[PDB]
Amino acid sequence: MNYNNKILVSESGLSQKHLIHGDEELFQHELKTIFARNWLFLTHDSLIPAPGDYVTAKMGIDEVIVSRQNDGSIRAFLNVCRHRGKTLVSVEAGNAKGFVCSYHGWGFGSNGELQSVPFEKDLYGESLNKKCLGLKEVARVESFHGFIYGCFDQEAPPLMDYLGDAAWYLEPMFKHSGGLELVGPPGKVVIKANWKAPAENFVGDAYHVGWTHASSLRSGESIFSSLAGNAALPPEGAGLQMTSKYGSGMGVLWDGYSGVHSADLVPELMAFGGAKQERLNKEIGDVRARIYRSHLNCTVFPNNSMLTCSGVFKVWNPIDANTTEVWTYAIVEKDMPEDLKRRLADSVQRTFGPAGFWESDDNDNMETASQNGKKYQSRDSDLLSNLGFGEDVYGDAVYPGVVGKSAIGETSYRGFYRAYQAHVSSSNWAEFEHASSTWHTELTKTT
Amino acid sequence: MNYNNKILVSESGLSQKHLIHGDEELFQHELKTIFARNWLFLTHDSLIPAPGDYVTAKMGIDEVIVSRQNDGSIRAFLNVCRHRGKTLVSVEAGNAKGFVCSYHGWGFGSNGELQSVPFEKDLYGESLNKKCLGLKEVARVESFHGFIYGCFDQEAPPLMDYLGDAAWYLEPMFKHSGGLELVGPPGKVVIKANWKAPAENFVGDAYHVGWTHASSLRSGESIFSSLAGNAALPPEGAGLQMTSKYGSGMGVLWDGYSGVHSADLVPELMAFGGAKQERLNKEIGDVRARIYRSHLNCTVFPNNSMLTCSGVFKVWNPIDANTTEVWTYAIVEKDMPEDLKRRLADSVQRTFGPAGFWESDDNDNMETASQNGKKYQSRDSDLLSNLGFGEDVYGDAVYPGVVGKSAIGETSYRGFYRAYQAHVSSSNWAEFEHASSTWHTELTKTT
Amino acid sequence: MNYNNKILVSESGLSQKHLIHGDEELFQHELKTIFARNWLFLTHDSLIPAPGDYVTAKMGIDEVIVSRQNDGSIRAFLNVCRHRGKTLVSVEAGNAKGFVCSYHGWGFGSNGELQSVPFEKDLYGESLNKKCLGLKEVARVESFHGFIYGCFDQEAPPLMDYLGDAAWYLEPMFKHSGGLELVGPPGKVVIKANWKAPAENFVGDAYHVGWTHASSLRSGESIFSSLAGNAALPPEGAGLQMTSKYGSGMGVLWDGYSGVHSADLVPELMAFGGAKQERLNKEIGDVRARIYRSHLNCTVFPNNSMLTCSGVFKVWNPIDANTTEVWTYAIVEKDMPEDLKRRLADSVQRTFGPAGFWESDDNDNMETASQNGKKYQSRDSDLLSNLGFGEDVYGDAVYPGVVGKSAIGETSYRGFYRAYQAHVSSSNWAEFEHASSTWHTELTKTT
Amino acid sequence: MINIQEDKLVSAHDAEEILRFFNCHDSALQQEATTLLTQEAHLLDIQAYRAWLEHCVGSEVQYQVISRELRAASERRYKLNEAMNVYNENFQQLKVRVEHQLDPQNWGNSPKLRFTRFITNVQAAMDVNDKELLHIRSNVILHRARRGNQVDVFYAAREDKWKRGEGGVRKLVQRFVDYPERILQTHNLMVFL
Amino acid sequence: MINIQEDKLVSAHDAEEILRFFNCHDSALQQEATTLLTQEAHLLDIQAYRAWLEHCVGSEVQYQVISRELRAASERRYKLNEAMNVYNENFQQLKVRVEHQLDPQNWGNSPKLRFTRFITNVQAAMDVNDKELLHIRSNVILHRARRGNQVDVFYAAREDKWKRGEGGVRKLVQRFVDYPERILQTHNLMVFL
Amino acid sequence: MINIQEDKLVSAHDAEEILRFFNCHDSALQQEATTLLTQEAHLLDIQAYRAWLEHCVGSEVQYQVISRELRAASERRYKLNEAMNVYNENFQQLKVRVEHQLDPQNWGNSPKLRFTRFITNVQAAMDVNDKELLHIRSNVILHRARRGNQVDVFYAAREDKWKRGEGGVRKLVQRFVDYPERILQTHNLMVFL
Ligand SMILES: c1ccc2[nH]ccc2c1
Ligand SMILES: c1ccc2[nH]ccc2c1
Ligand SMILES: c1ccc2[nH]ccc2c1
Ligand code: FES
Ligand code: FES
Ligand code: FES
Ligand SMILES: [Fe+3]
Ligand SMILES: [Fe+3]
Ligand SMILES: [Fe+3]
Repeated sequence: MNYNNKILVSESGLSQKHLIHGDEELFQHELKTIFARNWLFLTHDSLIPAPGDYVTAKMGIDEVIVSRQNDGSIRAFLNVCRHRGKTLVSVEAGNAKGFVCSYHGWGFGSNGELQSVPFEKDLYGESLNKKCLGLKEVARVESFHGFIYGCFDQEAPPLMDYLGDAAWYLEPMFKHSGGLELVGPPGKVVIKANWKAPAENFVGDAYHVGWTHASSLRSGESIFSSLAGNAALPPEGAGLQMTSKYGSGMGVLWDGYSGVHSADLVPELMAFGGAKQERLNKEIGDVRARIYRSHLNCTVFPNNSMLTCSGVFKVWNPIDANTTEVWTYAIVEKDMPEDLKRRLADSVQRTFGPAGFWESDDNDNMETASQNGKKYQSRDSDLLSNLGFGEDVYGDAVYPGVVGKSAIGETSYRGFYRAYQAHVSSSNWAEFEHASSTWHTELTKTT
Repeated sequence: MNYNNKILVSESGLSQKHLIHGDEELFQHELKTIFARNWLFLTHDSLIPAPGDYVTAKMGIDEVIVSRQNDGSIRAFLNVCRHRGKTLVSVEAGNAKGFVCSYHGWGFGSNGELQSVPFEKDLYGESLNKKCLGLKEVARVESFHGFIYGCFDQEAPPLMDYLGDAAWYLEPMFKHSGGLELVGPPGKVVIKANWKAPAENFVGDAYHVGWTHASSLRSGESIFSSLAGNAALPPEGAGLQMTSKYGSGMGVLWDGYSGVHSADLVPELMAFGGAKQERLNKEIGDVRARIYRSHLNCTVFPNNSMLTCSGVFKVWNPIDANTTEVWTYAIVEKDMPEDLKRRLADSVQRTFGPAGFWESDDNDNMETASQNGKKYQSRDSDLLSNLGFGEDVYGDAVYPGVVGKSAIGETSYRGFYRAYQAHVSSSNWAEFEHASSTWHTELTKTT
Repeated sequence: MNYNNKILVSESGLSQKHLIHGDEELFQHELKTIFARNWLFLTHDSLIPAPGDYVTAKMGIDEVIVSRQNDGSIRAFLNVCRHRGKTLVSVEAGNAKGFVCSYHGWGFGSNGELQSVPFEKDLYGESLNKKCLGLKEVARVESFHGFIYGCFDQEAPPLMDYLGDAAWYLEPMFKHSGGLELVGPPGKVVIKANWKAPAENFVGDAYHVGWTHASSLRSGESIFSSLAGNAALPPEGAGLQMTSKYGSGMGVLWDGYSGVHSADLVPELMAFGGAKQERLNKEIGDVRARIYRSHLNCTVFPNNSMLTCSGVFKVWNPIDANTTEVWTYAIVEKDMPEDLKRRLADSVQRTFGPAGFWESDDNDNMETASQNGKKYQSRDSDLLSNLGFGEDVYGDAVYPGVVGKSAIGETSYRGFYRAYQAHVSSSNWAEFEHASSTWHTELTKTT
Repeated sequence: MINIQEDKLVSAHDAEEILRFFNCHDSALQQEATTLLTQEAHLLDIQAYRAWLEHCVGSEVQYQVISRELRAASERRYKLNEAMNVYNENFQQLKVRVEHQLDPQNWGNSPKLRFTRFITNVQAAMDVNDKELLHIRSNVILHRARRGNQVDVFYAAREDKWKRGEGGVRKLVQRFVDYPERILQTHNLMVFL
Repeated sequence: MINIQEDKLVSAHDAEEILRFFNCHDSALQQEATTLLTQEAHLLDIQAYRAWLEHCVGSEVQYQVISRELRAASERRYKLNEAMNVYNENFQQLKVRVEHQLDPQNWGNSPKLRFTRFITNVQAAMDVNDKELLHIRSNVILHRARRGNQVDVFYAAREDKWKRGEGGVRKLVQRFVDYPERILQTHNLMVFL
Repeated sequence: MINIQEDKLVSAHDAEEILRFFNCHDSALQQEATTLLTQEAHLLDIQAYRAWLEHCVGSEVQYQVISRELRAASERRYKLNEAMNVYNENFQQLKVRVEHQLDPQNWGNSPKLRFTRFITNVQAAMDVNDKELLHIRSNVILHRARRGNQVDVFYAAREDKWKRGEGGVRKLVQRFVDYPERILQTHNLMVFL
């Protein structure tokens, strides 16, 4: 396939070829144009707070070691020995001053440097240029309020710029709340779906909630429960949708601070969020203080998703076109009482973790939609994302980005796939920029 | 590989490159030129007799819903939602007026039409053109005496024409007997063989019976049992072989009405078939009345096979070059007493079903022959199908098609592979026709 | 990838692209340019000593029958029926005058000839040219002191010439000791590594022993045990490394006759080897008599490895880029007492067989190094094999081949990969020869 | 205990079998049933099929394994054949299958197959009406290995009736299995569950 | 017996559990525990989830399955959360999960799933302090099949505490499982181990 | 019962073992053997390898696992070595393997492996000649998980001899396993069956 010319995503992001969820050649091409190019979630300060702390993470199909340096910075390196290529670190987290390879014993520092080679003097003499043999380093590592992202491409925009208009919506909870912590370790499960299926669902699919999650809404005892079995549609301006230049987007469900949590947490959460909102009104204004305690379903392009307030944090780690390894953490506000933090983390896993009953409702939807992308008569068929098209706006006085002022729609799918087409048809960041010089006009056409 | 030029099957169908059973690129090419082009078995009237009855079936690697319409016709549709591509129906059979998608709740009628969209007015307003959003429909659906076939290609010949000369042989049992019913549900098993291996074996391999099935013949207590371990060769004109323009073919074993059934059914069957034959003599003549109660091993190109009289009915559903999902039903004559129908169906499964002891004898033959097609030194080797070449005739006064007047030979392999080459090297039905304008001359050369 | 031009291995074999352990297209290309071209281990005289004895073996991904002929020679044939391609022989060893196919009963002799066809006269008449239907024969089969190798390419050098300079080192143990026997049956295990990972480790990796095998050295009770955890480095000239034109190479560890065997065998072995060495001094000279009782870790290119003295004999049978089927036999000196032979064979399996505790230490190293070759950021990275470069010699007065006069280094990796590049970039043996006309100069550069 | 109007996922058949074991527990009977099944499994594992027929199988046996078509949980109109019989054998039919296994021209049996059976969750209860009959439920994991790298694992629950027989030789008069996998991924179901 | 300073790979928790069963063996108790677990597994296998809650689960239950992060065997500095809870349920939380299973709009339950559980290695010991409580250890292989060709097999050891209850109806008051696979390859862990 | 001239697929060895268990059944012995094997499996599962050696393994032990070459069922001429020993260990050799497992430089043991064993089909019979010896047969499913996504499952039948020992501490004097899979698909067989 010629990705310079092939229309995988139609103008304005209105539809996508179904093969995108199943084609292995495209998956390989995404490794280059999506995963090697864009910002990918690694870890949180809370998981590697002290010098020497490290974790392993995936970046696309590659594995990296993410390490807290002595000076307080974080550096990340491919988890691959520079000698004969053995995987250096076989654990998920720890604290160490360096990493020794189990094959020939080469020792690398937490800073990636080749620090020792067994019997170096006797064997290599002075011939080994250890300075040129440091671990392959992730070019860019940046933080968004403690959430650490990496990018293999030194030409990428800064992380804050890459978040674009989505950052404004995240800041009330990520910054003004006093900050969040990530509670590990994550759940880890493999699903037989393409990574884009859950990423698109979290970035902008409120339509599925009432029907897909009918059983979880009814038995679950949660605040959004009136939607079970499409018994009811959300109110007036019960929410909105947004998307951004670099593909990140989210839904906003006003005031839904207890999120997916069962009735056993609803009163406590609604009290806590409302109390903080009252303080935030004076600091960031009423609209942003309300956004803080509003449920955001968002995807940070390409493959990191979250539900704020519910506290669900996901990484959709790609394995092949129909295999994804799902990592699930909980996010909690740092100033919540410890006991509430613990209960909230368990509730996140209860609902969206490996035995998450809500997450279970989505399995078949994501796996069959993905696998159908391999079937001959469906490869060239069109997945539709036109709901709300011609009603989105750009440049609103209050809510930034391309915004659909309704709780349910497909605005965010269109922005995600727009950005996706622009990357898959581009060889570098400059070309992506050229292809995106009118990103918001393309998304608001007909309005 | 250039399939316009590559000789996969030699002139007259005398040999085939072994890679045809193992090459994945060719398998993908068959999805287009074999499975998307030709008539594929779906179901029987007996399985969906009433309005609203439906089943799911495979057509190649695609899955379809096959539904009895209110007007008594049958329509079939891809089992894929027109919104985001989720599999619509997760069961094998049922009765319903429509199908609702578990993702966002879109509801399609049994006629494929998009009939409802949750909250359509509030969400889409009048923007949704539901008339253009019906399920993707199988272009052609036709019946042969109750046996329902589908074809994705609107340019295909009518099913009766596609059966060509094979139809004459099937009609005594399929039509003149009063009709057949298919007894479901089928057995379903995956084998590690190419779909062509069992299809070629059923279309024209009587040679293997005595040797491959030695143990089943000896322990089985059946009418063809004198062949065990090649202890004996069939008589004079104990049978014949035939093939046709579009690839269908069969063997005929005169008078073998009890087929593979153990001695526990032999007397009852031989009595029943002989009694009906006596009535048929006056209606269709002695030769065709005898064909009715003669054992036919036939493949309806590409991947539907059967043993009449034994009552075995198979679909070799392709999964990849070395994986096939085998569906096994029983066929019974509608006017047989119910208790005989039940015993016959159990006997079909006993011998050729998931624990079929005869079918078990063929496993290793079909799986290793297929897997050997991937091995480097065998890819370009030649599978032989020359037995009987130069003794086949065209246009006989009594038995139509290209016919080998002997019970054991490879006439039907040659016709199957001829048709196969013509399709794989053609882009459409017109080209297949051009490539087949001398089909019978090619098959009878040297005679 | 264009293998005429792609630099997979840098000049002098100093580095290799990591993708060589993971690329499936290259694996397919190796089937042609490595496995179909070179000498591959089949069996030993000791396993098929009498007329009619046979075994099955792999040659690349193909399977062959290796049979002792009535005249005492050995012939090998593809294990594939010439009719419809079924696997002929389903066992690993036996004695027979021929092989009958379980599909249609064709019978082939131990000499490969098609000897019988069921009902030939009645079915084929005189039309079957059985003389042209013998099993596909392995073009070349030769013996090195009882060890039988096959080659599909009739243009290959004789086996002795192919061993090149490595033969000199093997002869003391393979010839002058009175000869070896192979003790079967082999252990058989699948590992998720590329075949080159264990082949490179056995051809010239002494560096890993102390670190990788730390636990086996310490608990094992063996002669090389002072190396555990890199507690100590071998002495002066404790050994050397060598490599050859056609890729075979080995390490030599002076006097290490008990090898990996635990202390329970050390005294008996050291006595036996020393006694034979004393006799050999007069026959082949002191240096070669010492080589006889010195531990050789060698790979006979491409995929046969051994540890002499330890008695480990391996075949790394390729399945795909990250799958190898490991066959492990024991080699013993024919004149050792029977009870010692038995204990030695058990010890070989104890240490390097399916539950070999030493072999277990290498698993993760070989599997992760291989699998990392598929990871996007590592495909184009460079595996290093520069240890000892610029200190190797050609044409030494005592030790032939390209030789590194030190126990630990990467001389043999460089010769193995040199030969590998030359084959992968060549279409035939003549081109390999042209590409190898300065093989030793390339390897000794900078010295 | 079970009320299938409340326990919505439970079939009437399954609820009837719960009732049979939850009442009247006889520890000695449970142990006897365990022994009996362990010995049967040993005979099958070593491929002593004639001995299994002679020592373990009653003349009146029905040996049945069904494959049930996948239907909607809410289905109430479609009433056609719900299942097919992978096995539905009387003694003579079992004997035919045993002769097929033992025939020296059963090419698929060379090299010799390897079977290993794991029997668990044994429950036993006497029939209320026929005092010659014992109801035994058990689950089985059956591992079949052949030809180097072929491995198939089967999983099932078995509902058996065994008769006392004579001389303490208990014999199977009914085995019923509703096979849990609709599409088999074991090449065939040519094994005695 | 166990000394974890010598048996370097053994955790303190695991050594404590060995000690509890190796001392004071009561064969009758072992058999009672086997019966109890077999009946529990039967109720779960037929998806009688309400009956399981009513007959087998105590009001004070803690039903916990953890996933432990992979750490170096020699790790001694990193002290953050070692595990997460796949399950950590009280009775009400179990009831929510049971209602979710029984809801007619639980689309993933149509067609009906098939479960088969294999319980082995049963050990039982009375609690030293609370004579209402029995410690039962057992291992379980759980096979889940659905939708034609989906098959997931789970493997685990269970550390349970069961209370005597009333009328001989023993009820689970704690189940603890440390799930052995860190990355699940069964689509989810939506099964009651 | 078994006649191997009639039961054509049965080996002489296998027929001899049937005979040993079908005669003289002692229910108490079966239960004792079950307890013993369950405790052994628990020690192995928690990787208490030193405790296993000390508490469960006799000084005179032969611990043997063979891999038999695939030969034609009709083969009668080829008489070379039929099998090889994956294990054939005396006590000292087992001790070497245990030290290898416990060594802190056994890099493959970090992160810590997880083992779960399922022992079934237990049969026991006293030796006819040596009254210190008990013959115990059992089958085992062994699940080994490591490093996130590596899972290997082993299946085997075990033919053991255990001696009474002293103080009621029974010890293994012989374990024999004929491994059913000829080509292993578990990376290695580095587990104690
Ligand atoms: C609430 C709203 C939108 C959502 N997208 C995915 C889960 C989810 C929950
Ligand atoms: C009888 C005759 C021909 C046949 N082809 C396949 C099965 C079969 C049975
Ligand atoms: C000793 C020396 C070199 C070696 N290479 C592989 C095993 C081995 C043992
Ligand atoms: S591969 Fe890491 S030190 Fe050699
Ligand atoms: S995918 Fe079917 S309604 Fe959305
Ligand atoms: S395939 Fe061997 S005789 Fe036909
Ligand atoms: Fe959802
Ligand atoms: Fe057949
Ligand atoms: Fe090694």
